[PDB]
Amino acid sequence: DAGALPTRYARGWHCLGVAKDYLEGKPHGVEAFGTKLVVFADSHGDLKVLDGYCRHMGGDLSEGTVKGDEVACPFHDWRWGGDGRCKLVPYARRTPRMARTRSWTTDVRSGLLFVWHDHEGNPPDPAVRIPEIPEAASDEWTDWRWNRILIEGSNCRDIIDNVTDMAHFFYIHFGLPTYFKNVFEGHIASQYLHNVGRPDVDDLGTSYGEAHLDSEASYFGPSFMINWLHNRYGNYKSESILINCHYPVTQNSFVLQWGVIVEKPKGMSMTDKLSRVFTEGVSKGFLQDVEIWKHKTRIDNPLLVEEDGAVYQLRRWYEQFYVDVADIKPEMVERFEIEVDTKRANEFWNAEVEKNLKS
Amino acid sequence: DAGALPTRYARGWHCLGVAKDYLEGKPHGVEAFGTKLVVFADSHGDLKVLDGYCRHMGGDLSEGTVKGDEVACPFHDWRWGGDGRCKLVPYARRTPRMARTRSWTTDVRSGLLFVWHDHEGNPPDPAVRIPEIPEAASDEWTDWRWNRILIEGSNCRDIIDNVTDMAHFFYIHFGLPTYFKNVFEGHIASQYLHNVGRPDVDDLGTSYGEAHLDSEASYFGPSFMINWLHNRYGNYKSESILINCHYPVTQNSFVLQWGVIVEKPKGMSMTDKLSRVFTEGVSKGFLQDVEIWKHKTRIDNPLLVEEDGAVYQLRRWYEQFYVDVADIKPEMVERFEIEVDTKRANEFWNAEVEKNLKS
Amino acid sequence: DAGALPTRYARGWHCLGVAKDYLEGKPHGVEAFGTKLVVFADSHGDLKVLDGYCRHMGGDLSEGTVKGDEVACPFHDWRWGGDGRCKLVPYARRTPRMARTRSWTTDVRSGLLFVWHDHEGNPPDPAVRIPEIPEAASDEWTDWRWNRILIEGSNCRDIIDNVTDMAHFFYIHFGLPTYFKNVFEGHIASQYLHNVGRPDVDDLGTSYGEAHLDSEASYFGPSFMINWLHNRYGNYKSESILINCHYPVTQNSFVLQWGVIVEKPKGMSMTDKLSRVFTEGVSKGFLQDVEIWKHKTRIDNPLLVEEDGAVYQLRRWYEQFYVDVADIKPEMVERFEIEVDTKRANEFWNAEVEKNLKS
Ligand code: FES
Ligand code: FES
Ligand code: FES
Ligand SMILES: [Fe+2]
Ligand SMILES: [Fe+2]
Ligand SMILES: [Fe+2]
Ligand code: NA
Ligand code: NA
Ligand code: NA
Repeated sequence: DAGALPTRYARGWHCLGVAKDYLEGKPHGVEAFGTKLVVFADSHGDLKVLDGYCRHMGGDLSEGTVKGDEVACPFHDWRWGGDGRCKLVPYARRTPRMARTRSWTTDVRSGLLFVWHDHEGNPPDPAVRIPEIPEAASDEWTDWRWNRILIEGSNCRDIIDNVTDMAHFFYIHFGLPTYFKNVFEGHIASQYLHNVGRPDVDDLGTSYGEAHLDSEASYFGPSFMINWLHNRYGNYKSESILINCHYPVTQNSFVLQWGVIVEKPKGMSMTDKLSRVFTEGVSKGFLQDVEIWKHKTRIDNPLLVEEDGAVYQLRRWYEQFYVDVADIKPEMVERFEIEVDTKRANEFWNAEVEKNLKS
Repeated sequence: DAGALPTRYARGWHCLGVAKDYLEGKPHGVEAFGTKLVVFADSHGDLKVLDGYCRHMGGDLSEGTVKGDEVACPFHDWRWGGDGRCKLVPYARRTPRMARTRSWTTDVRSGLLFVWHDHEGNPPDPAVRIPEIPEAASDEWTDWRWNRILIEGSNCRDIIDNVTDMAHFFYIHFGLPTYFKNVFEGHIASQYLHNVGRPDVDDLGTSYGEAHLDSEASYFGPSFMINWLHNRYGNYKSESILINCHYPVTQNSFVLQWGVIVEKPKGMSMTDKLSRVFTEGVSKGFLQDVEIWKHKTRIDNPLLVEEDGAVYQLRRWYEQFYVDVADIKPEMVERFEIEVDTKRANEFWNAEVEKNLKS
Repeated sequence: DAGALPTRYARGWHCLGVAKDYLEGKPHGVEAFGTKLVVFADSHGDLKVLDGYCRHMGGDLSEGTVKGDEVACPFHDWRWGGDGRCKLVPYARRTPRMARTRSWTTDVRSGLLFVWHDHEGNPPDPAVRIPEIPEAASDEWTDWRWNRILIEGSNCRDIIDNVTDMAHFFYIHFGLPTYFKNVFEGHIASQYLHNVGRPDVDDLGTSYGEAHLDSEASYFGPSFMINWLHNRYGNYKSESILINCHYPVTQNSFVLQWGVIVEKPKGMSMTDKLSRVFTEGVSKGFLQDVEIWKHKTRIDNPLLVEEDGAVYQLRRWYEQFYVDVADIKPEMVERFEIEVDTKRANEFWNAEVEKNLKS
């Protein structure tokens, strides 16, 4: 190899997408966690998730209908509540007593739908709830532009390695990482970055390329990352938020999603034109990661240099989600920090940048 | 789960389709029973089935030719009789002596081709021969309109559960089952039905919907069902026969077939126009089952109500085909009958029908 | 069955195609031997092969670039020499010391690229080097017209059985084998053939069909065959060379390739017109084998007649490549010859040829 497959899917919150796309006003089928899931909303507009296959004789609940607070199976119309309780068998003398299917705990946060997953079958620790993003509810920000792809032939765990790599900021995103720090603690892993645009990549000048980016990116649990993007072109500031999230479909396939909201420029003219530019731009930055992730294997026992930083400590952090809560080791979870020195690399890269535009 | 896969394919007769489609005058390839099969007719027009792969060096006999009473392998022209005997190697000094491949016992019944399958390798019990349908040879009836699909991702055993379910007649076929009885005995499982058209499903009236259907449906062995359809619209009677049959390709894929013949209306004008309407109509009734079967799992340990009827007894009946003939249990095979009470359901359903057209 | 899958890929030289197609001047991805391979040339134009996945964090080297004598990984630009040595990590203070990936020994012979494979991980025995074909470097011959297909659902070992079969020359290639001899010795298996065109296959005459073909075909190791084709139409001689070669992708899939060069006719008129006819013609002869190979299984325990010749001795020869060099048995490798008597078959076939054109 590199790498024996996980035997479970990770314990945590997984984002299924934009909440308003699961509300129309039918059930939705999602394949996830090696099964099929049914997603549907209440008569109160509250979102529920169940095993997708009817416990009676196997009808696909996602092919059925919402009737009041229950999804009705397409086959014989039995009625399943968001808590999994069989509420009614319409034509029967006696609805089964205290029957239920598996229900999944759900959370709507920042206009996004999350489901909880735990192999051990325990409910969500309140301590690991996904944070609200205030700007998702601001009329001063755009609303989620959201994308999703299916990646086959790898495990979702392959993509989290990005948290820890300073050097790809140059080769993949075409900037110069001038500051690089990782923090792991509890259920959160973070990356803090200062990045400068490269002069040799067509937005130079001189005196007219020169974006500076300050980035904080955090994983809140195993699968969901918020990235706060503050960049500048001199004195022109722009603010954005990129969501990088995934959920496993299989141990060899997963859905990768990304969303972007931007602080609307005031403005102007509508000003939608310029927000599309800001959005498509963060989107293209994400898509440069996808190109790599799409054509790469995971390396279980990597050849590492000092500049790799905290690769092992990050993999140790991520293990916590795959062990029973009772088996979590201090060192998975205790505060770890590392600043990666980017000064030699930056002098090498500036030399290569210089070398390139001397032509 | 629901359900550990069978380790054998069922012992019995399996229909391969309309006999006249296997007669033209070449061999035919069929994948079935986890292998490849070759089908071909005699110089007497008698139909034979063999393992499809030549015992010499593996040529695909279905890619070859019929020469007299033998199929000639495309590779080196060896000649295989319908009983599996190597009859000739044309260029050789000495044809192998008492060499053979596996041959499959065949039956042409009602213009349909059947092959026999038994894991134990024993020949067909005469007691289980598939019955003749006289109307398949009547010029007073239409001839087989026949359809076939490949279902991937399930086992063929999933579809036989339909024999025992009264309630889908309402939700799936949009009628009201007014009488419902099952009989299992020997190698045959039967369903007897009286069904009334629903007023809320656009053929009402009042006084102008109102079909009454009397249905007898029997499985003759594991895979082949004849359904006798007698319905009325007042005094206008119509007669039809639906064949529901399948054969396994793999333990996770099978071919589902259906054929319909109708009693031709006298007539009239040709009268082909009206026979097409009668045929397409039974066909669409079958296709409503297919929609369910296409998007459903089998439930091995189902949540059952009283109205489910004889679900366990039917699964016990079907087991007989998967055990060695010597291991068949009395209770698989002894006469079992159940009438399912449809009176409460029918009052519930009439209320819902009433509720619907009050709008 | 027929046949338990090999547990290794064969020890020997495998042809990857025309060397000039791997030189342009980027790396190439090839799937082979159950992995992914990267192919690239030097700054000296010398061709190298490595494991395709970067040992750092798994980037696909075939998606990267050639920089001097090394392929640069697309992910972080590490630099890998044709011998597998990590030569530089560009941005790092310290390149890893004495780090390497797996490199594959390479050979350019007759304008074709070969890679060496050995489960035991030993280098190429000089004794088994693939011979030069002088005519591949002659301006009196055409240059490689080359074709490649992917065969899924079989093992590459299935096709080598052709070496030993006289009778397919009639049924598959439509000629009459008048002389047939096999020689196995060491790492080489050979077929010597005299073939006459069939009168009943539209190039008769009389006095105007009547090609005579003298053929020598040799496997040099497990996967690569040169076939020298000398045929005549009376006094008009033509010379060609067909390469039949393959490499395994998986134990159930492989790439089959074929190339043809012809002695250019002098000439004439350009004379390219006639060389295309000669080439397309050998190509179509090869393609008649492919039709069989595409629709056939391997038979592990075949029903054989005397006319089958040395089927077992050929399979025993081929075993050598699948055992450890230390475990090769005398009888795999010692000189074996057999002439197959084609006289009775030829009288049978002439009778059938006669029978056919009497119509
Ligand atoms: S299968 Fe769901 S109601 Fe019967
Ligand atoms: S493979 Fe069937 S005749 Fe040789
Ligand atoms: S993955 Fe190849 S250089 Fe890092
Ligand atoms: Fe990135
Ligand atoms: Fe039905
Ligand atoms: Fe051949
Ligand atoms: Na790093
Ligand atoms: Na029922
Ligand atoms: Na032979």
